[PDB]
Amino acid sequence: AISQERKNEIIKEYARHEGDTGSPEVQIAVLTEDINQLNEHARTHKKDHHSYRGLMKKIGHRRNLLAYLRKTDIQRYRELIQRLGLRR
Amino acid sequence: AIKKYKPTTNGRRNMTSSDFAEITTSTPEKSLLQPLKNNAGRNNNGRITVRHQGGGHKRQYRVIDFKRNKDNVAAVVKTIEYDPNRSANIALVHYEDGVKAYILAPKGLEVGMRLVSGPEADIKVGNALPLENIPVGTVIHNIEMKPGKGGQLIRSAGTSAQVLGKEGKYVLIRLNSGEVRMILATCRATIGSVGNEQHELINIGKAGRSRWMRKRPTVRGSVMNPNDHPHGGGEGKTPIGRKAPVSPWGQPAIGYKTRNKKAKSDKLIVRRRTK
RNA sequence: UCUCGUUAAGGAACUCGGCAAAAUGACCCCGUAACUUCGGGAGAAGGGGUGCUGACUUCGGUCAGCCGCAGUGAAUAGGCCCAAGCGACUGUUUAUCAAAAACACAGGUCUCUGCAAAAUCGUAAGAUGAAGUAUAGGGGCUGACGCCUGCCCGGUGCUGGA
RNA sequence: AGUCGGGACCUAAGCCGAGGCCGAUAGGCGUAGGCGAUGGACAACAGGUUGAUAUUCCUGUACCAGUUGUUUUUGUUUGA
RNA sequence: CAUGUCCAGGUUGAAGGUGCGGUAAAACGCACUGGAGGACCGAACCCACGUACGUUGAAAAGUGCGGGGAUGAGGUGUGGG
RNA sequence: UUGAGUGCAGAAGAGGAGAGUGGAAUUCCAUGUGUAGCGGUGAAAUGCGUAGAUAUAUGGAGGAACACCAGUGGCGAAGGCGGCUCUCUGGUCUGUAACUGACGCUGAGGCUCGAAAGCGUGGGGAGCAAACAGGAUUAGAUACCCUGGUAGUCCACGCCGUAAACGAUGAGUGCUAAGUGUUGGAGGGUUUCCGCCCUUCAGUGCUGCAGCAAACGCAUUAAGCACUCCGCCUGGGGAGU
Repeated sequence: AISQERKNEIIKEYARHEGDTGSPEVQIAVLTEDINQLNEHARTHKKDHHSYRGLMKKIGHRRNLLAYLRKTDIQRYRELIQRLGLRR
Repeated sequence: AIKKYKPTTNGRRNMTSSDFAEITTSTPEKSLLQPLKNNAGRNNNGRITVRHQGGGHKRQYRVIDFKRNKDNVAAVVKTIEYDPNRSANIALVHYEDGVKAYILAPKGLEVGMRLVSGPEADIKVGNALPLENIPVGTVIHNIEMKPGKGGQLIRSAGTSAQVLGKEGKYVLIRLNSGEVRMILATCRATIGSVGNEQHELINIGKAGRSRWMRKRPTVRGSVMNPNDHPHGGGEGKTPIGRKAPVSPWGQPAIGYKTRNKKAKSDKLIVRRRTK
C-alpha cells in the first residue's frame, strides 16, 4: 500500500509529540490509511483471497488498539473518532 | 444488466428486460428522422409474401451513416440512444464543421471521444479505415462488399470478425458463424464488436409482448387441412406420414441445402462451415 | 298453456345428472388451515354490530333512555368445503345445433441462409423479406415451471465421396 | 352568408402516371408531376324577428384582405 | 394499412427513493413515500355459457331471467388494399 | 520494560490476482517422393490401407501441459503453488533499540477459505477417458488384455462444502545431554575467507541419553516435565439408519 512518503507525512499530523511511532493514535491512523487502499485493491481484483486475509488481520488489530485506547481514557477516544470519522 | 421482475401474476412470472443503463437521452435529432410504413408483408400486388408480419407499435426511421467518408476532420460523439429498427444502439456525432449524423455503437464507446476515419488513422475503437491498413488479428466490423457502397456485413449486436491474413489481392477474413472468405482490399470497416451484448438473454414472457414487436401467431403444420398443407389431415394426432418433413410448398425442411450451385462467389469462399 | 306469489310435516326419497328453483349478497370489527413457484391460497372457513332521542362529542366514538316479531326494515349487491382427470395461465375458435381436453401462446431443439441472402407473388420488368445483415431472417416438430430425455443406421430420405 | 363546413391552401394510406423499363395482341409496372380528409392551417358576438329560414333577415358593437381621395421621404445604389 | 376517437366508480401495493438501525465496508431488518400489472370488484361497451318460451315466430337466429371481459393479443368511425 | 507492537536498516521466496508472450511434442490439413502393408498380443483377432496406407519432406491450423535446472530444496494457516515478462498486492526473517506502556492467550454461537468428483448459464475442444460398441481369454466374464468413443477434463460467473482434507500427533508459553547434514541471515579471527575457523538467530532432516510407553517406539521439530483456553470419548452390532 502506502510508501514512506505519506507514511512519514501523516505520522506528524497526529503525532502526540516528536517521534510518536507508538502512540496508539498514530498506529490506528496509519492502519486506517492502509486498509482504505487495500479496500480499493480488493474492489479491483475481487478474487485475491490470499490478501483479503491480511486485510482482515489489520482490521482486527486496529479494533484491538481502539479498545485499549478507550479503557485508559475516554476524551482521547471520542476526540479521535471525531477526528478520524469512523465507528458506526 | 438484466432485470428479473418479481412473480406477481402468471403473465409476469419470468419476464426479463434490459436496464437501459447506458442510454443517455430520450430525444432524437430532428434532421435525422425519416418516416416509414409497416408493410405487413405485402407487395405492390397486395398479397402476403412472407408470413407472420405486421400489426404493432409505430416507428420512425433514423438515417444512420454507413459509408464513413468524411476524412481528416475529428468527429465527437455526444449521446448514445435507443433504436427500434436494428438491434443495436446508436451514437450521435458532431464534426467540427457543423454537420451531424449517426454511427453504430461499438462495444465500449463512451461520450467525449474523438474519432477519425482516414486511410492513415490509428487503430482504436470507432475509427473507420480502408481494409488494407488494418493489421493482422484485429476484430473489425461494418465491413463493406463493393468499394463505396457502405457497410453491409456484420452489423448487429454482439458480433465479431477477425482478419486472418492479407494477400496481394484480396484480404481474407474469418466472418462470424465461423466461415472464411475474401473481399476486395479497398473496402471500409471499423474496429471493435457491436454493442448491447446480452440482447440475446431476454426472455420475453408474455404473448402480447412478442406481438408488440410486429410478430404474429404461426400455426403448426400438422393441424391444417390436407388441401392446405402437405402435412395436414389425419384424424387424431398423427405423425408425419410422408418421408422428409416438408414446408407448405415442397422443399423438405431438415437437411436440405439451398445455395445456388452456379453462384458467382465460390471462387471467394473457403470452408463454408456453419450453415 | 305461459309469466308471477304463498304453503303444513319431511328435506334430494325426483332424477341419466340438485337442470330448474330456494338459500348467501351492503358497510364496519374480530379471526383465518393444508399447500407453495413464497408472489399467493383469502372476501378461505367461522363469527359480531347497524333503528330513534338526549347527554358528553377531545377527534373518532362513548354513555343513558325509547319502540317493534323484524332496525343497510323497500330495489340494487359472492352459496361454501373435501378429493381425482385434462389443460400451465390472460386470449381464440365452427355468423345460424359442439366453446372444449381443440389452436394460439412465452420457453426448447433441429435445419437452412454471407446479401442481387435464402423464401414467396409475377412469363418479365418490378416488388415483399428490409431501408434489415447470423444476438438476423425463413421452415419443421414440442408447448410455463421442476427432475429427465435409454437401445438400433440393417430398410427409406438427406449430406459427403470419388 | 366576406366570418359557419367545403372549393379559389398543405399533405398521409391509396390511385393516375409525360418520358421510360418489360410483354403474342390486349396490356403490366414506374420516375418527374399530380389527385386524395378521417389530419394541419385560418378573419363574429349577444339579443330580437316569422306559418315555416336565421353566427344568413333586423338592431348594436366588431374583425380580415384589398381599391380610390385630400391628408408628410427620392443614386432601385439601395443610407427609401 | 393511414388518420381520429371511447373506457362512470371503486380497491391492492412490485420496482425505485428517503430516513433510521447493523457492519471495518457489506449483504440485511423497520418505517414513510412511490404507483407496476394480458392485476381485482363493477356500469356504459363488447360478447353469447344455462334454461323457458317462440318455432304458418314481434324476428329467415330473438326474448325473460341468470353469465364472461372490462387499460388491453382492447372496442369503432372515415378513407383505403 | 523483558511480553506485544510501531519506527529506522537490510534479506529470501513454484505466496495471489490481472495483461500479454516462447519453444518442443501429439494430432488434422495442403503438397513432393513412394510401394504393399501398417498397428496390436502371452497367442491372436477387431481395425486403417491399391479412392495410394505406414514412412518421409515443406508449410499451415488448433487446444492443452510446461523437457533439462529439480534438490529429505523454497513459500503459504490448511486445500496447495514450477515456461517467460509486465501492472496491482499479502505475509515471514535478521540487525538496531527511536517510540506507546501489558495494549496478552485461547476462543461456544457467527463469518471467511475450502483437493477431486458433481450441478447451472455461455464459450472452447489437441490428447486422455466413466458410460457405450466391437474384438479377444473363460465352464460363464455384462471384468482384467486390444481397436474405437460420449459427457468430463480447460475458460468466465454462480452453486454444492465433502477426502486416508494424515505427522491419523489442538493452540499459547517456559525448562531438561550430545552428534551429524542442509535453506536464509547477523557478528568475530585467519584473510585475496568471496574459498576456512569460532559465536549466535530462524526453519528444515537422520542417529541418540535421561524420562515415558501395554509393547512398536518418541526424544529441544517430545508422545518428557508443567500451567491456561478449546474440541472429543465410555462394550461390539442395530446405524451415522
